[PDB]
Amino acid sequence: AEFRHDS
Amino acid sequence: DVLMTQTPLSLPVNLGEQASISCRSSQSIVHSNGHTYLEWYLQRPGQSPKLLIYQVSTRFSGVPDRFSGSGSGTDFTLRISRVEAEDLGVYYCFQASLVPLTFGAGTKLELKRADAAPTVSIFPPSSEQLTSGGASVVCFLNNFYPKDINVKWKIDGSERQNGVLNSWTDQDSKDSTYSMSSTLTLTKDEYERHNSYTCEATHKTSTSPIVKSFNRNE
Amino acid sequence: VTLKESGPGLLKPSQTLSLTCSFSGFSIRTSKVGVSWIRQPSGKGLEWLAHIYWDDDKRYNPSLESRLTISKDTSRDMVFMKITSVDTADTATYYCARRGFYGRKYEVNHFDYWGQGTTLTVSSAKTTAPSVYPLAPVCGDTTGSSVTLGCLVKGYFPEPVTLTWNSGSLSSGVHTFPAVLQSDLYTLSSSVTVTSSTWPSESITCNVAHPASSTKVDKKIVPR
Repeated sequence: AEFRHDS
Repeated sequence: DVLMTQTPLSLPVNLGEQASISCRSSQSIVHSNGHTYLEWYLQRPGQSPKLLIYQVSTRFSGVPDRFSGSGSGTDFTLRISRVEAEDLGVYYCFQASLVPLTFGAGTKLELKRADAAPTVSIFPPSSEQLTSGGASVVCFLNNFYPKDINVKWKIDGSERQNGVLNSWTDQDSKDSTYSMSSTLTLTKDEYERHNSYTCEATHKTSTSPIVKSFNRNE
Repeated sequence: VTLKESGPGLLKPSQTLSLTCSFSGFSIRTSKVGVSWIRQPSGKGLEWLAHIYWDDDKRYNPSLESRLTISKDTSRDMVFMKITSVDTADTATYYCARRGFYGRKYEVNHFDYWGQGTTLTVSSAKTTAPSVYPLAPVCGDTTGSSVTLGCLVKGYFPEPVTLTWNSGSLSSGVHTFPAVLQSDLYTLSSSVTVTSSTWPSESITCNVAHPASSTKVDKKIVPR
């Protein structure tokens, strides 16, 4: 499961 | 989960030489957003970890240009062009693309020196401890290099794996050696059942076992 | 920008750890930085535990997740961690790390600031004074040009102790080893190496202070 990264 | 495998785990260097640390992830750490979240952190002795490199190859502000990060996908390298005293410590690669975020085991960048044989000394239980009902036998292995060493306790010729407490010093700041203490703790009654006590070490400085012994009755 | 971790220092097994990270020099609210907790168990490397985003979304390391709760109070500029049912293996330094970025590149984030950490030791022991034992060689091992003596400081809690040789006058040739926690108590040892002409003809004494139990013990190293 990917770590969340905001943009 | 993503295993981060660093090679080597110990890297002795002379100040002024180049250094190279490899990091392999067990799967690709390219994130779906397009970035590869591979970071390098340095923890100097007795200090907090600090960021060196992010996104594989970008140096964090304040980090000298002798540091360089490279690689792609799963295959990453940290290079130091000319190692300085402030660079010594433990280096961790880290991926923040997949959960759990994971560190490598750490690579200790340490000062190289000539091999040195341990001075080994063994100690029977003190009278005072015996009167209290316990029996600790202590072995010191002092001022050796490199750090890799195997220490075995044998009681009447049989290896004793349990009841042991080991401690190691950090590389000495002046002479760059290591030292070790090993304590095997028995009951008084067990100690009084047995005769010969041996501390046996394997180290690259000797082609044969390094042995110190005593007999309880001597 | 500063980060400051606080924690209880010592816990008994089965208790809940409550950690706080307090931020200065910027605003959690305005910056929208994420924050993680990372720990370093005794004699191990770093392990990531948990992360909280600006909107209170959370992520955890599955290895420990069932025991972990991360939370924050933006109005106090604080992030928190709870770890239930602590045991010996939770003995570690706990770091708060900010997942910063250079504005406004939210996607280029990384752990730019770490605190000093807060150390935790987990043990069932109450304050316990050490037993201090002199380590003299067997007679055969005192025939050479030098002699190594030692001192065993066994079964105390909590850290620290201070060990010196001849009230601090003997410093060369000493190796004092880091304490190790085992069966809920610490053990420490120290060796000192001197010339055969020095001992036993002159006195050598291990001095040990354990402030938590208000104890100070001098143990002369006497030949067997």
